[PDB]
Amino acid sequence: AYTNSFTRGVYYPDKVFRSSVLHSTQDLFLPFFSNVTWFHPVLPFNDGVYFASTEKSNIIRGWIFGTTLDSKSLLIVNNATNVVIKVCEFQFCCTFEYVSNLREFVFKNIDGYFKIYSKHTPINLVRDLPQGFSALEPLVDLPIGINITRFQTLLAAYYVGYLQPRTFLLKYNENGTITDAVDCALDPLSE
Amino acid sequence: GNYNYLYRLFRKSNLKPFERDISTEIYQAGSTPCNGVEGFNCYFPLQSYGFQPTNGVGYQPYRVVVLSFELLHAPATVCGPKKSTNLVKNKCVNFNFNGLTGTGVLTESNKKFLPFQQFGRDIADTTDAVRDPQTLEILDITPCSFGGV
Ligand SMILES: *[C@@H]1O[C@H](CO)[C@@H](O[C@@H]2O[C@H](CO)[C@@H](O)[C@H](O)[C@H]2NC(C)=O)[C@H](O)[C@H]1NC(C)=O
Ligand SMILES: *[C@@H]1O[C@H](CO)[C@@H](O)[C@H](O)[C@H]1NC(C)=O
Ligand SMILES: *[C@@H]1O[C@H](CO)[C@@H](O)[C@H](O)[C@H]1NC(C)=O
Repeated sequence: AYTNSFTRGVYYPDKVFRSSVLHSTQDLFLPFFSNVTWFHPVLPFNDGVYFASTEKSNIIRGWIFGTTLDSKSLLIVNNATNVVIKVCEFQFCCTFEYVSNLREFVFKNIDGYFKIYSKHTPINLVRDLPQGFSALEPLVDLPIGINITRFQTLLAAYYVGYLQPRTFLLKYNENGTITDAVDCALDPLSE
Repeated sequence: GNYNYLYRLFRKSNLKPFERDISTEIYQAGSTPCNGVEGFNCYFPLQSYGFQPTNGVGYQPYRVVVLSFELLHAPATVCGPKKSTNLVKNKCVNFNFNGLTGTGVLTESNKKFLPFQQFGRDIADTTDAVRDPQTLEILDITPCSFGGV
């Protein structure tokens, strides 16, 4: 299935506070009103990925990353109440070890660092992602230094979109939360 | 001759910055598929250094350590041996917050910093507010009075 990612996928590009300003920044973002694939499987990791999950009992927990993805790569898993990230060549059907409604994540691999942004917001809907805007604050920066060309989830439907290098115009309010944005290449009015 | 130290001699493409490749896949230097079998035009990508004490200084072993750190954009945990000082408000002072240095007046702020944000910024990209490293309070920075004469 497919659905429309109205305005979601915007994340704080910097860890610096701002307020009541329209700041322009170019980076890998999820283009507005994009066709995001809806899964009710292995996927590429071209230049970053936006993942989204709607859950009632938290069925989806894990992610697998890598090129071949079988004992030759990253693994992430949420065991009960403990996020666990490893880079061992696991056996699925070590040089790193880390241990800690709608949920949205952004995964990026820049200069060997794996950046994971993640937001959370309550919603009452069962069809697709609700129309609205919100920002995905950063949560993890990981020094993996590991090649990435594919990923696969581990589990409750989910949504997958891909990032492109697009300039955006973020609107920081008085309190420092991104309340609106403008894709600089969506349409002539946006330009 | 110490052969415990290795280096990768062949690879289909150059490494991206800070990328780490520990694969041992056989490199096919020719048109014949290797299928994991070493031989002519099928080479093990690694090769050992020849380290003997009589080797020339160019061939002698050197140990290398590269320290990589990203400068001030967020809270910090690695600092130098510099000591600290008490804090005074409502007076023009020279402040040094976690290596970010400047001059101005520090006042109590009403800004709501996020846990991952160290210091704010002004429209002119000059710092506007900071998080005190010892007390979790947000200080607003205002340049102290000036004007023509
Ligand atoms: C990371 O791994 C990918 C494998 O998916 C590498 O992509 C290959 O690059 C070689 C270079 O000549 C090509 O011949 C292959 O066709 C590519 N494979 C695919 C599936 O596209 C990539 O090169 C690796 N990263 C680096 C920096 O080398
Ligand atoms: C900022 O926070 C204050 C409370 O401290 C609240 O009254 C106000 O509505 C907030 N502003 C925005 C834009 O959310
Ligand atoms: C560091 O400073 C804070 C507040 O100034 C204080 O609560 C804490 O106990 C101090 N830590 C040590 C080890 O002195």
